[PDB]
Amino acid sequence: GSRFVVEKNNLKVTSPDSIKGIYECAIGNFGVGTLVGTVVYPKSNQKACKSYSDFDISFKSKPGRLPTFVLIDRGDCYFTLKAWIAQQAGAAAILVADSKAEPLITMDTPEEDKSDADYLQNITIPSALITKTLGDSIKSALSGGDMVNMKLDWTES
Amino acid sequence: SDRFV
Repeated sequence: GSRFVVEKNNLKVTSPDSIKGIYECAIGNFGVGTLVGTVVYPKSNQKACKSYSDFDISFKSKPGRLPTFVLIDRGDCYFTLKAWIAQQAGAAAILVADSKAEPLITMDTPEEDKSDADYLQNITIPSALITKTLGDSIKSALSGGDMVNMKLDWTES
Repeated sequence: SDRFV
């Protein structure tokens, strides 16, 4: 089922030491250099299917701090909507953790209704799908108080 | 392996 036909990229977790290393990810087929950021998992709206502004949540990093990569759960809405919504909230990149343990998948763009078509052309933030294992590892680091920093490389596209 | 959701 061409289940290993994904365009994979590498990312690097640079901290904490417990989970530091190189991990495979799959860049979204939408949007699109190296970018270092720090990962945040929101306490609400964790699938990024509704506007973060309804929650008064912003991921805009303060001057002098690292850009925010928002960790989002797969499910309930299109991947492209998750990226758009994370982008509207000021995130510098989105990491979508797969909801099941499986080979990486490619986030594809849907065919939308006429009234919901124009946002597809306006997605700019880097978007990557990561495994449930890595998502779970990052969430565990964050819940214990660690800073999770990450370098994204999309030169491989 | 392409998925919309």
